[PDB]
Amino acid sequence: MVLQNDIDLLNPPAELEKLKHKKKRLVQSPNSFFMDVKCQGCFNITTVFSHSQTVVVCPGCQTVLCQPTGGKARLTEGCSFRRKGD
Amino acid sequence: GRVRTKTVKKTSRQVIEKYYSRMTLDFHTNKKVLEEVSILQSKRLRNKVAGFTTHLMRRIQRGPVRGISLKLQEEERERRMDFVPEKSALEVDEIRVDKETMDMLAFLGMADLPGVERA
Amino acid sequence: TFKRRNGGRNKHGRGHVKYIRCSNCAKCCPKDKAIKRFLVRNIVEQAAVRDVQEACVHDGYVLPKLYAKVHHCVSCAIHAHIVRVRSRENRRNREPPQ
Amino acid sequence: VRVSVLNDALKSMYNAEKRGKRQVMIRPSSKVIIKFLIVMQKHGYIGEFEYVDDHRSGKIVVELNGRLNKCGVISPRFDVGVKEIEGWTARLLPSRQFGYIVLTTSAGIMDHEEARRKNVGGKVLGFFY
Amino acid sequence: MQNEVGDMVDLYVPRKCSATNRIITAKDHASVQINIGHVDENGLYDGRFTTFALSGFVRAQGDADGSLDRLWQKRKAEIKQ
Amino acid sequence: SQREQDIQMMLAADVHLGTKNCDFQMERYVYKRRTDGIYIINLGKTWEKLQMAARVIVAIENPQDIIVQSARPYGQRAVLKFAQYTGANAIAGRHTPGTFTNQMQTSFSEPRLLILTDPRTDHQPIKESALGNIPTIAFCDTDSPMRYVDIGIPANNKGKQSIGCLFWLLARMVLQMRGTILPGHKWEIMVDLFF
RNA sequence: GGGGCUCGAAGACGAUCAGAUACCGUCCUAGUCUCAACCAUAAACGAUGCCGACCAGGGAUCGGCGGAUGUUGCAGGACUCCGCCGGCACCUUAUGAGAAAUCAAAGUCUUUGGGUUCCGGGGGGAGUAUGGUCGCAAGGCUGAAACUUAAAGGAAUUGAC
Ligand SMILES: [K+]
Ligand SMILES: [Mg+2]
Ligand SMILES: [Mg+2]
Ligand SMILES: [Mg+2]
Ligand SMILES: [Mg+2]
Ligand SMILES: [Mg+2]
Ligand SMILES: [Mg+2]
Repeated sequence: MVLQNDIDLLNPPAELEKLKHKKKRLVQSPNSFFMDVKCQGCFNITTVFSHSQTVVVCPGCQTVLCQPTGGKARLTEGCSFRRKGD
Repeated sequence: GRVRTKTVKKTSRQVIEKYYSRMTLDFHTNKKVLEEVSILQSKRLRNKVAGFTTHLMRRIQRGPVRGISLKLQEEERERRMDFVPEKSALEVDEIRVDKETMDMLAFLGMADLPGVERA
Repeated sequence: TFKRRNGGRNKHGRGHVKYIRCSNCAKCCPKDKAIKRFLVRNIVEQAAVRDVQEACVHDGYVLPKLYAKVHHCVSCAIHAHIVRVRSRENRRNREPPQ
Repeated sequence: VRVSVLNDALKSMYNAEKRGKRQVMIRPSSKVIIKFLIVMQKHGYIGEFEYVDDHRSGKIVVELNGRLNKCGVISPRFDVGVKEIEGWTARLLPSRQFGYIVLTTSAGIMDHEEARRKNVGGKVLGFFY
Repeated sequence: MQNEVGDMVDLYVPRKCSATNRIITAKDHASVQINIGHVDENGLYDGRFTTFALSGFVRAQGDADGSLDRLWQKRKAEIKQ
Repeated sequence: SQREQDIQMMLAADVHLGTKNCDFQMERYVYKRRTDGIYIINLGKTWEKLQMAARVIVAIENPQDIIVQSARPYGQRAVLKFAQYTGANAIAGRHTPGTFTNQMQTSFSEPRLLILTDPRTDHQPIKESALGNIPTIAFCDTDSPMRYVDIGIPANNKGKQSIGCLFWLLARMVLQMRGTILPGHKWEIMVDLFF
């Protein structure tokens, strides 16, 4: 790792930017995503933010899904998580 | 005191370096050899040199020292070239490979080397 | 001429630190600057432990320890040989002895 | 605060050049920075450089060829006529044989020799040699 | 450099480092020059070599090894290996 | 020979092991780190790095001014040979300061190339070669400065097998390049390994 | 105004000393604590104004976050490993700077220009005189001149002590 003389700033390695700060990447990108949380029962289509801040509910039993924390929302053990993307 | 001047130390080292063949353990033999193999003016300087040479023969009869050379083990060469076994110490089979080295051999190297092991 | 990088004390990121009093002269010295030692010793020493062993009523009595954290000002510490004056290059050596 | 992005760009480029780097990154980019780099490249003091669109201000990645000794801005942007160029040449440049002063004239951003050719004046952006 | 006649006027033309392009001064005693020999298809040294020069600055930096390795990888492509 | 044989041999000789850490150099040579913190330095790059070193050292046809140095008392045996297999000279153990700068010293000998067992151990010859335009080749490990060494082979210098096997492999390919070793096999069964 | 343990300017006494209104002992007043008001100074120091960019490496640590990990008389908490941001520092080394000590900023400075505030011009007289102004006062802020002087001073070096 002599210095950037060996790497190319234009085409940097695709995994080293998976670890840098989002602002400090070559092009700024969010670190979050949106996920459609599926409860144990029906009504499995609700969409929630990864770094959510509001305690979302469900139409059935209000089925508390996530708790807001300092980072990613604390999903419950009973709620299944899969992610939706662009 | 009884410590030896650099001159007598040096001359003792040289006479042992070039005349280790015949010189013996007794002090009087050492001095009677010194008187003709080298020119020393003071008789008591010669006695000091002979006694010092005797002391270094006592030192060397147990093992080599850091002072003298020539015939460079003590008197005979060929000490370590004879340490050549009929088989090389380096084995080629099941040669000391771990998980990360297995991942390496999955990289540019060949994962089917003869010495690959699951350790 | 600045003899030491830290100024002889151990203050960074703060402005005030309460003092203590030297155990020999009772001189007010900042807590971080004072030479602090922790000495732990038997109440009775080797010449005494032998004579107190048999004098003890029961053999199961372990001899009690004593622990004391003492603080010294620079003058008292130097005069009592707690810390000596070191050479210029050895001054930076913060490694404790042994 | 960032009061002159041109100074930051030139200073980062010069610092990277002194350290023997082959590429340098400039952030944020701007049109005047691009024009200054274009002049420097045309005269043959740098090489390739590419602008990266980050949708906010853009970055520049510049390829160095080791030919640039010094490059730096002049602040504030003093106004120079055609008759004063010589004087500034005697101040910012090593010798009359080479070196360049960049002027932002109303005909665009150019060097001082081109300004004398077109007989136009303006403000002084920086210099490089 | 060049006179109006078109002749040399300086005593000599210096070497410049093959990594950082900065020139090598006559009193630069950390500046070195390496000849890397080439081989044939069997692996026989043929008597010809590629020459590189490194200035004292790049050596003292500690990037001499990386720069020389990169230079060799780049240069061997034209002349095969 | 074929790279596979040399790679498997240095695998046997444990030349791929690193240390608990590395400097900001040699990440071009490491492969990753084990969970214990050791490094697994990629022998593949080491192979053609020492191959290019061999290309370098058979280029001057006057092997007299090539001193191999070894300050550590563990690789002295390897440096003892590689000086009569080739024409290189070799100073083992102690390197008196002034042998590259003091022209009145009895041991004054200015080379055209230096070979060093480890840049950390004998740094004094490195610093002295910096004052004479002496190109330098060393077998750097992780935690070894790149300060003046010009060609650095990423190997181990703390192992009985690593040193010795590595030196023999270098000398073997150097003799191969010189042409003395026409396509054949080893006639120098491991002797340099420590007694 | 209250409180007033301990310690202790002033004061007294003992001791030492050629002398001791000092250092050492003892008893102590204002003070040390608190409430309501004044003062506006410190070696108030990192003797290093604030904002911004770049330029070597390393490990430790504090706060938050992301990932992996396999133990806890118990998802989470404690511990281990990797990474990001922010902070107090530390170690090695100049290819940098500097009169040097030394400094990773005190670097990117005759190849001199990112923005901005304050502030110095040989040593004394002197932070003095006077005027102005704030304060109950002690004092604070602003602040000269005549005259005198060839050195004063900083860092490092060798001796001597
Ligand atoms: K202290
Ligand atoms: Mg002093
Ligand atoms: Mg703070
Ligand atoms: Mg304070
Ligand atoms: Mg003040
Ligand atoms: Mg943490
Ligand atoms: Mg004055």
